[PDB]
Amino acid sequence: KTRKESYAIYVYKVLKQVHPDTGISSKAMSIMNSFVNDVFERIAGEASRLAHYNKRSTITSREIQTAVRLLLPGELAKHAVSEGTKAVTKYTSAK
Amino acid sequence: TRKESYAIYVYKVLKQVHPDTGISSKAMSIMNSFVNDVFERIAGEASRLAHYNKRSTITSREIQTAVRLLLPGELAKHAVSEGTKAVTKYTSA
Amino acid sequence: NIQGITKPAIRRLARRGGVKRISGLIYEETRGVLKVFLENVIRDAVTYTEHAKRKTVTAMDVVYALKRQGRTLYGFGG
Amino acid sequence: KVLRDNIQGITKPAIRRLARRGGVKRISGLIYEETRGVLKVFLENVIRDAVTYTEHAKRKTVTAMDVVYALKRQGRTLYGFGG
Amino acid sequence: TRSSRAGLQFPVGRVHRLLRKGNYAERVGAGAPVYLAAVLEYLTAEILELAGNAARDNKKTRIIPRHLQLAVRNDEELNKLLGRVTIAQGGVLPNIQSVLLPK
Amino acid sequence: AKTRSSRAGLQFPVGRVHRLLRKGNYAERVGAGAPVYLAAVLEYLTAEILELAGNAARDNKKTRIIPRHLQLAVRNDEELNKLLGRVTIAQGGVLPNIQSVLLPK
Amino acid sequence: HRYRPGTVALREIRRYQKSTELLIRKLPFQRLVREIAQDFKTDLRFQSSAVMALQEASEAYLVALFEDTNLCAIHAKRVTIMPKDIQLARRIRGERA
Amino acid sequence: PHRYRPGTVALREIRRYQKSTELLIRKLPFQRLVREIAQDFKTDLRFQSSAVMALQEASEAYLVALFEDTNLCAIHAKRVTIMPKDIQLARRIRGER
DNA sequence: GCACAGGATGTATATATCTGACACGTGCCTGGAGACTAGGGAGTAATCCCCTTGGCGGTTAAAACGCGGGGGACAGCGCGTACGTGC
DNA sequence: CGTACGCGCTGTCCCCCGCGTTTTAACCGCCAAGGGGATTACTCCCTAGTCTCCAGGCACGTGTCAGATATATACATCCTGTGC
Ligand SMILES: [Cl-]
Ligand SMILES: [Cl-]
Repeated sequence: KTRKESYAIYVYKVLKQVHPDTGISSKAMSIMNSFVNDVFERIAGEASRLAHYNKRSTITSREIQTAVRLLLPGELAKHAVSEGTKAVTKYTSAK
Repeated sequence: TRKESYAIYVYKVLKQVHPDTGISSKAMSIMNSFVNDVFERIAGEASRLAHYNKRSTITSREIQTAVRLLLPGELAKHAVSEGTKAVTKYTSA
Repeated sequence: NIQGITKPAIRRLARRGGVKRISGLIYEETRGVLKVFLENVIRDAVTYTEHAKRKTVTAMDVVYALKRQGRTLYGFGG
Repeated sequence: KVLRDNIQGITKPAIRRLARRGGVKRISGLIYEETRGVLKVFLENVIRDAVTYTEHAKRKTVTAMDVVYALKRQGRTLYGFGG
Repeated sequence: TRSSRAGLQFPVGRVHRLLRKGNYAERVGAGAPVYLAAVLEYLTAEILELAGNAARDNKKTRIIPRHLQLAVRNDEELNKLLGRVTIAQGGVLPNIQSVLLPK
Repeated sequence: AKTRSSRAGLQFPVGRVHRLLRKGNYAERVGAGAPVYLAAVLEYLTAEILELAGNAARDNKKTRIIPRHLQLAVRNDEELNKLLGRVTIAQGGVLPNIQSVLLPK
Repeated sequence: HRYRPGTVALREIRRYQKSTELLIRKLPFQRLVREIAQDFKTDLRFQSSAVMALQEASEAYLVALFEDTNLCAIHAKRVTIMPKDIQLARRIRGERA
Repeated sequence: PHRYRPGTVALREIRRYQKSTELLIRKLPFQRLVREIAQDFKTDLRFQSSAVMALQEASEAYLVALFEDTNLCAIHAKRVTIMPKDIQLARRIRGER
């Protein structure tokens, strides 16, 4: 019985991080999963062209970054770059 | 340095089609754009089709159905025929 | 078949649409409109099925079609 | 040297000329400012993006290509300048 | 993991796989699955935020598609982002044009 | 013949279309008929367009295709016009069309 | 008694914008879908989710459309939507020619 | 003396500008404008003269497309004169913001 | 009350001329051709079971249909003025 | 500077909305059957990768004619004038 993946459990964990005493329906869960994949493509895609445009073979956090700045509206971009630059530095801390 | 272009192939085809007729620098440029645009549009949508079907390779079956999504009717139909023709031609030779 | 899209159904959609008053000729117009819509979406959909070598049009073919057409839909396996 | 009020370069006879190629013949006086309004939101969009490409390419010069890529991005693809 | 090592809830592994396999480029940096998983995590938070709010406002403990729609269409910045997305079972915001109202 | 173009009896460089599809991250691997097919479809269209442009050039008594000629070509053809329904041609201009109600009686 | 022409209209608008349930009953719609697809390919099957997907996409679209239609009506100092509005809406959307 | 009636030169001018392709906004003003807006996003930027020319090509196209659809809105309203509100309806419907 | 010459208004058009861009020929190099291997994708065939279709009959809401009159569409008119034209 | 259009008013006629009752088929629940899609193991064709080999395609340079420019002239019409 095939082992189909999703983002479901992580959506949940983040839900708890923001609204601890709140739950979700399957129907809305699909929407959250759709949302994630759509956003993932759009950012990944932009990043991809960015590389090409600049005759370079690698999609780095930087490519991802500027992708985000083209894909997102002023404020939402702003925070996104934060969380982005943060988790990266915090990652490069640990090893 | 080398700036590649479809400038020769476009000339060739123009001469085949309107032999007493030349193209301006800008016109060429435009043409040159059009080829590249339709290239990506096709190539991209083929790429999605490979992906959607858990498939590692873009074969002319992809490039074909890509074409059937991208182009409008008469354009699509002719282009398809035109295409699968040169493949057939290509296999044999 | 098409006329299966009932006047009252079309009326409800226009209500959710914010519309107060509806001309008679609208209903039929709506139908051509809806038809064109499905056609294009189902044409693209089927093309995906034809290419997937299946006799069963999936949700994902639909979903891929709507994307193609810039009418992305969430909740059927984005 | 400092740059100020340049949108008023978009003179009224030009905003006119465009409207004519646009098939309009009768132009209300409150149109000319709305057009500048619009042209601005328009240029602010293409250049925000053009620039983001220029910044990514780590450059101080904005190229025909950064522009063209931006337009493509905004679904206003343009032929004639590379790409 | 690496979700840990970056304080993320979102699968930093999963993401690195998907970038490599989804044909975006020849090679794929170490920071990017992290940068992106984060941005993905960030944005799913903002939605879950305002939807939950909306479910409180609409007096329910569980979020249904509507609560997402309300959260989205009412947010000026999110609505743009999902400017071309129809959300299943979203409905519409209530909006009735003036001149349609009684006198 | 050596040129894969000739094997396919095509004007377009099938070697180029082949390199591009690989240096382009569309998939791991590329078939060998896909370049051919694509290189041909590219040709059909440049031909299909150049045809109508030349005619446009002709009516305007001209030896040389300038973008107005491409523009006239494109927006006069229902179908080409839709393929390029979101596209701008530098120096195109627009189609002469004046609305009824603006014409004197 | 009798409610003044247009007052249940306003009341209905309120009711439908508050709800998210689908407004075309499934089976006529479903039959319309199969008909249209048959014209593209014979002996075909649909996933029930594939039909819902279409249904959602279509309604959502039509509602959006009435919204924009309705604005054109209003632009013409009118209060009744008419086919000439839809044509203008779609024209400007760049759907229709 | 002599005096063309109102609307007579408009129709003429339309036909003039619909035959040609040459840019309608003046070249220099245009550039000053673009350099401004860009400065206010990042200082110390230069431009390929062709890159300005691109943005202008793209600009006029848009506005002419715009006026086209504005014009339709004027006509929708049994009017012949275009008005900010017309433009405004076109942009709402185009789904611009 | 209207229409057609009177006139000068702009566009059309004919001309030659002066220019610079295209179109070509030459030669130099890089990207494709050629030939070979080794490896894994995909195609094919062989089994499975899940999902789709189908057909049937009960209440039950929804579709239908008509009736009657109200208010909105639309057409006519007139006023006031803004926007086109010209210098 | 004034003309002809935006719009505000009116006035009529009918096309929609409301509402009560009469007519259809949407829906739900229940079971039944086989199509097709999903999963698995196998072999072989096809494509990536690699090397050596050379003309297709590029830049570079140069010669000329299509087209832009300048100015003269023929063709079209629109509105103002004058008279019956
Ligand atoms: Cl990285
Ligand atoms: Cl192939």
